[PDB]
Amino acid sequence: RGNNGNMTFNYYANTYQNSVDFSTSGILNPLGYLK
Amino acid sequence: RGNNGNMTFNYYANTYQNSVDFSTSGILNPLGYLK
Amino acid sequence: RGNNGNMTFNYYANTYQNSVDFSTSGILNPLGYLK
Amino acid sequence: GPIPTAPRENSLMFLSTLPDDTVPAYGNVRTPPVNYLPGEITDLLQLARIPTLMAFERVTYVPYVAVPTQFDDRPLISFPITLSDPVYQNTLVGAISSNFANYRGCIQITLTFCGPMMARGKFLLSYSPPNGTQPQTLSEAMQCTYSIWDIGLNSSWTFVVPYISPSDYRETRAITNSVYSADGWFSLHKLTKITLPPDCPQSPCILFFASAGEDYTLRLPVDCNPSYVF
Amino acid sequence: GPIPTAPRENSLMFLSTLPDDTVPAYGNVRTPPVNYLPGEITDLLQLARIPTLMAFERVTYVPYVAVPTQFDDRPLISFPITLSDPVYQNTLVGAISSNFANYRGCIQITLTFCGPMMARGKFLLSYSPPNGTQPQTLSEAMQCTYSIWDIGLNSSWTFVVPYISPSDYRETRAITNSVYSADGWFSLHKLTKITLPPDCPQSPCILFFASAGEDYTLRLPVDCNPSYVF
Amino acid sequence: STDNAETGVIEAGNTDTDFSGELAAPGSNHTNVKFLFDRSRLLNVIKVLEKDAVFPRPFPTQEGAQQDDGYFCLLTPRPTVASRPATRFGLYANPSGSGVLANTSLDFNFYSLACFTYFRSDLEVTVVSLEPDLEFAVGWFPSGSEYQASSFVYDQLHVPFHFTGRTPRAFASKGGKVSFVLPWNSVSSVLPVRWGGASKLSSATRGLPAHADWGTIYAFVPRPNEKKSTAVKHVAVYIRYKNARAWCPSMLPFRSYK
Amino acid sequence: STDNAETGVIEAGNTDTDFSGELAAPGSNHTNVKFLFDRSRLLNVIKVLEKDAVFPRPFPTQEGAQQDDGYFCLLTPRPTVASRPATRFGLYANPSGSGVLANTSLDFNFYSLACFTYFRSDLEVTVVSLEPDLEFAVGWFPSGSEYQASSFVYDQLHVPFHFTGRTPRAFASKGGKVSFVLPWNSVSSVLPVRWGGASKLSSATRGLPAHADWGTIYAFVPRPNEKKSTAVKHVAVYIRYKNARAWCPSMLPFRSYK
Repeated sequence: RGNNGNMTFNYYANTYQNSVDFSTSGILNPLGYLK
Repeated sequence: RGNNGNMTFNYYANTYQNSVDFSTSGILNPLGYLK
Repeated sequence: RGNNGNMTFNYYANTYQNSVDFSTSGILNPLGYLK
Repeated sequence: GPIPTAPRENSLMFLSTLPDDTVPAYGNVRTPPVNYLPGEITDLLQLARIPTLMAFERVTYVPYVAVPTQFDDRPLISFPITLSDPVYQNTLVGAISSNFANYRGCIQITLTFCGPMMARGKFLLSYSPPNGTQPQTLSEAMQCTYSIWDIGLNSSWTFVVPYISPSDYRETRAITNSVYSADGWFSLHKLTKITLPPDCPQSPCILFFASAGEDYTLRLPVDCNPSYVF
Repeated sequence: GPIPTAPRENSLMFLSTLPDDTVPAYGNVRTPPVNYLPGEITDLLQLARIPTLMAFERVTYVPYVAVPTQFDDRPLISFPITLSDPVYQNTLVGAISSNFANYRGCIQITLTFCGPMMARGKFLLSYSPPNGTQPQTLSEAMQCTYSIWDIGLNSSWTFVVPYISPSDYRETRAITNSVYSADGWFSLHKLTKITLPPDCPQSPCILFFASAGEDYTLRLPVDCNPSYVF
Repeated sequence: STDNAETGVIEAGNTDTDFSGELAAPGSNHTNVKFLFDRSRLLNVIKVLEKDAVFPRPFPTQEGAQQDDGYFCLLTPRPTVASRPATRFGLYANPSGSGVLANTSLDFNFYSLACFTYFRSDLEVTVVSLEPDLEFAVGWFPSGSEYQASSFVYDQLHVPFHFTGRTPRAFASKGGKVSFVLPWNSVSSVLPVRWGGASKLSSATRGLPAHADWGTIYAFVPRPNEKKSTAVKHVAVYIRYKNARAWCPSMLPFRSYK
Repeated sequence: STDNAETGVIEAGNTDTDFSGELAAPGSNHTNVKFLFDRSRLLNVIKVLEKDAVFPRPFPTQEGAQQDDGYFCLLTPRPTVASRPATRFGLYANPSGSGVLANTSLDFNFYSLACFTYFRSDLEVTVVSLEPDLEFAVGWFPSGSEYQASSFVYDQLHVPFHFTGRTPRAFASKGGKVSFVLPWNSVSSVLPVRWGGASKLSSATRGLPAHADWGTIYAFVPRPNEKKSTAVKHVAVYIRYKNARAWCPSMLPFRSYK
């Protein structure tokens, strides 16, 4: 997703191409609510 | 179609290679008719 | 394994890319034991 | 054997907007989780659809307009519909739109009366498509698209400027007044004079808000102007 | 026919950290087996988790501290918690940590009493999170996190410094005392004076060890300092 | 339509609510935050090292101190001065008089569209030469470290230490370009566009974050100390956010009315 | 918690053992030995041959002997001197007086993280030029051999023998780079970081291993003997361990206290 045109092939592994968050153990929704 | 020789492989996605018209919600036929 | 990003394709054969030891005929384990 | 290939005329070129990635250098990094931060923004339209205060000249700028007591037939206030016009300059709709080239959809305007609870009156709001000369009287205003708003319990009243254009999409800046940039005028008329009881302040004030519509849309990004730093 | 392709802007570049291999030259070599060597190391944490001796000043350095006989309310000894501090310099935890940039987990400290078997006494160990000024009396020390250790049969006593930080990961060097580098102080208090029978040497000595915890972790390698060769 | 604006929440409408009409079609989605920010742009211009350097001292520096200025560039949209983070952007409107002139930088586009409060994304870097047929290299070290300053003697030829190290160093051929991407490596979870805290517990300067950046970059000529030339050289730095995200709305700059 | 440190074995604990609390999450595994050592670094700088060479003699060499110095580089993290293995690292703090100056080298990072006793790994080599627009080549021969020293006459033009041979020789274009990988070819199963044996059965020097290296490297100009220029040239050597392993713990250097 994003400004990325390729849709078929990825050479390097995901964990080397991107950063990841280590684990721990449609239409736009609105901001601001009234009740 | 057109002056395009490749017939096997396309790298970039269609929506990035070409422009598209957003939706809304053989032998040659003749021009000019008489009735 | 290691600082190696490729995970899909290898061109040369294993015995030419690496050295091998000729045959003869998880969590970290501790070092130093008491009994 | 080596695969024979011939590079194209476009090689070693550096293209800023190219849609592809590059080679990593320091991979295998893992970052802290960010589940705890609420209110993630996914599209800037979420912010474009929030009303904000416009501006006018008091002759040296204020967001409101003071209702006079004199009687005259000219419109109380009238400004053009062009996102590059000063009145929309500081509002979010205009500020965001200045970074793009085209737009669609319906603009929205809102008003609020902040006078004494004891006052009573009526106002007329009209929107005039483009013409040779802009409207200058109530008789002319009545014919265009307009609505009547009366002071009551509730304080605010919303108005929608329809998207009536000779072509899909429209320019967001007016280098020259082609029909594709300017789209008429908006004007407010005081239908009847205000009534107040004795011993009350005169000249109430009215307030304006501007925001994007439901079906608003932008397109085709463009580089921004850095003059603000000076 | 030739496959047409266009090289990117990044070509002929030499990148030291690139995650990939290169072309072989002298392959097909076979090497002796190494099954006979025991104790293969798989991760340097295995070595980081081994206690080692710290250092102090006797005014010119020794690992132990001599318990005096005078009476005063100041802490017997206190040093900051910062891996770049001299006390941790030669210990394995500090030495290895100086080659990285971030760390997590809990540090561990250990002590051992090497005095005569006939002695008796008690000591107080405390850890003070950061403040405007460091603790200077037992009354202040009692409030922070602390524990009581008494001389008995067994000789050693372990203490754990909890990881209490405003953010995940912390810097391993202190260019300036931001809250992300320094993390308070550790101090030792003599609760009661030592009791010895007649005809015994005075001023026993106590010994320190420092090691990594169970959940210790490092990250983001960095280049090392070669000044040791001089 | 009747409504109350004092409630804060106002529901967006369409033309058909009060008149006869219909709603328009969607169109395109060019406003997506991820798609908007993936474009390269200029950040700063720096000189090229020809010997071992001396990193500039902290800001309270008095006169007479010897160091090298304008050789290092920070990687951060926020304002900076003298290769160190700052809070107020600077500008020299009268280039005259004594004193060293302080380098400055800023990300004009990013702060022109900085409508939020917190930000996070990877970052891809590129460098380009501003001199004809130049040979150079580029070095980098992560946030929260420092640059080693010394040299070694090989065959009576001094060689600066920044040649070697386990943190990336890259070389380019004659007239070539250097490109690579970096991860998000700061200790903080997100980068604060605007901040109002203090880092040190006392004597701190409010509103000055400590580690709001990706790292640091510099360029050098691969030759020994014995070949210090006579003319200065410059390079240009390009950055491009990748897979961006935002977290909390804010306001935009103030466009002054003539 | 009560324990006895004299037993040597002490079990690591957590915060919850003696207080209320919990353990932290793993995080990342950047300390892995294999992943740590796969990074290139500078090793040595050598000159470029322009004729047939004479390999330096053994160390007891007296004065007046004719040979070529500083043209060959060993491939080994251990200290070396005059293109031959050594035991103590050297340094010239007073470059003056008669006598030839001895080349020296060392792997600062490797010995800064040399926490073990034995080591084994493949090795990838690269070379780079330190002169503008230079043409050169690189040669290599395995551990436990020697460099042939003679030349042949073709069309009355002398051609050194090191041009040809069944052990790798590589050429690079104008401004290019040379890269390739080598196997572990020494007779010994593992490379000793520190040693305390003797090689010869008598009159040996204790602690000096015989074949703790990968091979030997040199560079030369592909031109006949008739084109010996007037100016010296240099190149730089980069090495990068690959698929490393360690076998027995040890201690780290002594960081002196000012």
